[PDB]
Amino acid sequence: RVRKRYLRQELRDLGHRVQTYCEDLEGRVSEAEALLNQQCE
Amino acid sequence: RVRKRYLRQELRDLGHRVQTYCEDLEGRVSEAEALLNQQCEL
Amino acid sequence: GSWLFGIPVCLGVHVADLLKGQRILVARHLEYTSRDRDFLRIQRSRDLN
Amino acid sequence: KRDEKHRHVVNVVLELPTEISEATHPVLATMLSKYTRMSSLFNDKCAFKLDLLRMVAVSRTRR
Amino acid sequence: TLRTFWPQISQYDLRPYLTQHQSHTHPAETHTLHNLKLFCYLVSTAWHQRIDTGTVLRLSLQEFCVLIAALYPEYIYTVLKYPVQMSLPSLTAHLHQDVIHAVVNNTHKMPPDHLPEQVKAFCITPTQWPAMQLNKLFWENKLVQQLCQVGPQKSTPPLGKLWLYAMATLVFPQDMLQCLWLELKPQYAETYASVSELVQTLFQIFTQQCEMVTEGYT
Amino acid sequence: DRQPLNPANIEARHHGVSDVPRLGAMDADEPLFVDDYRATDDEWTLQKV
Amino acid sequence: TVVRVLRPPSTFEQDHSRLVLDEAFPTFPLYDAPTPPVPFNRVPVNIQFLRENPPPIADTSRTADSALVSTAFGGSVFQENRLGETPLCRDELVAVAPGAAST
Amino acid sequence: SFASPPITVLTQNVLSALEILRLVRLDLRQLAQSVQDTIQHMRFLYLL
Repeated sequence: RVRKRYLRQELRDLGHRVQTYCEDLEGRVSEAEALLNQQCE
Repeated sequence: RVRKRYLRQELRDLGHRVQTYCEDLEGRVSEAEALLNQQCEL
Repeated sequence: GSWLFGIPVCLGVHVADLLKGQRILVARHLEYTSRDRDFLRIQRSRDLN
Repeated sequence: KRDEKHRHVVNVVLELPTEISEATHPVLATMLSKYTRMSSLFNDKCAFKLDLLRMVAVSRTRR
Repeated sequence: TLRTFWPQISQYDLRPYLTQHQSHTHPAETHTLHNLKLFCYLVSTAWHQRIDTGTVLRLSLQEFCVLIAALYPEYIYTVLKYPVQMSLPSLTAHLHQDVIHAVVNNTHKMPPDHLPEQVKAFCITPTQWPAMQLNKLFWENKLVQQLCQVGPQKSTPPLGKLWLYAMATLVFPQDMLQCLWLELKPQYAETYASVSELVQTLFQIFTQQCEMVTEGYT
Repeated sequence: DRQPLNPANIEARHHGVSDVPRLGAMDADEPLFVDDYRATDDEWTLQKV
Repeated sequence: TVVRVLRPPSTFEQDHSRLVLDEAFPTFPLYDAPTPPVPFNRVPVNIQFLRENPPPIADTSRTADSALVSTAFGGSVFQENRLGETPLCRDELVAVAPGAAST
Repeated sequence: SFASPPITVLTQNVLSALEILRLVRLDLRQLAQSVQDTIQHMRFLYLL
């Protein structure tokens, strides 16, 4: 039971970390490409 | 045993889908950089 | 406004600000004056009736 | 934070002597970038030690 | 476009094109950057050949490049159509440095003494030229404001701006007005057709603003 | 182990890269690790003999 | 959209400005009876010109269509109309010169 | 002296976009490698 529990936290951690990487890359791309037209001054 | 086998199969199945999608993003960003720095034919 | 009131005006297109803004670059876009035969023609062609 | 996990992976799992640190090994730091990813396998420390050993070997070849 | 995108174009290399003699296969789309870099290279070699012979003004490559492009639009077409060997004498002879000095120092004079034919651009010193309020003669004057003050509510801004539009549309010939609407249409009126339909739409929205309600009396 | 190996179970051994989970699971039974290499039939005969 | 309005001042002092092109980017060295100068009597009216092939080192219809002679450009465009045809309507008093006008 | 806000909107340089896209590309490659390594690690550790 302990090993299956550990597997389930590892799977949840993988999901959370891939979501975090997706969000970080999305934010970085959106911020960097927004400067191309210079929306901010 | 049977649960482990099916989990193995389906997880290995999703790994290559992740690979295909990340390579699609690879190609899209490469095309974007190409069209930005130096316009190509067509 | 220039035609209706019969006053000249020169229209300019701003190109860019150069030399930290010491000079303003404007190309020759459009000029109005009694010199312009078009200007006199449009002044005479008005229907004030 | 990150300090506690790296202290674990250095002094409990890998068990480097104190005279070896991050500034002494670039490959060790670039590998700790990876080793902190997995929270399991922290009982078969011999595997991590051998992995670092072979990583140094592959890093030092002239080819 | 050249002023905005200059840093990218400035790094383009033209050595293989000029140094090699026989024609080499080149992409069809790559003409733009290559042609612009060639034109500005010819501009730079045009300026540098005539400096053999108060304030000293320092001009960077891009600023003088776009300036001389604006002065004569024939540079681009002449360069593209004719080779460099025959282009160099033409640019050497036509680079009237005194005209360049007059243009870069043109002020206090409008319209400039020189005709539109020979030159296409000039320059203005912002400090020397004061700014008026020409609206006070066109639509901010008292009489037109009083004539256009009549409106449904106090929140309506003065309608002299629309009043001059209505007078111009109704009086002047349609050919002139359609010529301008094709020439100098505003951004909001880009989708619109002409001046008369602009008046139509503005009158329609003015009628839409005011609505009627009937009530009975005892 | 208890059943004949499917092709998916035979994983590739590539050196240089860390490949730590393989080093962790060396005691394991089911997965069989191979070089990205195969012995030709003549070398097969020579080794056999 | 109008951004500024200016007036020419009555004061003047001759600038006598000496413009210098700061050679921040020196160009490539030039490598190999003077030829007649190429006339500057053609201005493009489109953008298709830049997509054409590079000039070979050392069509007239193309010149007629895209480029235009500066002589017809510099002159005034608006033209009047006479009374030969049956008396003309309001919009025919003033007309554009067909040669100068372009779509 | 100016009252209206100048230098409102113009296109910036392309080099910054190019380098940020190179970093995004490297991060994508790292993400692919890391997810593959993690799933393979889970397979070898728990799925045996």
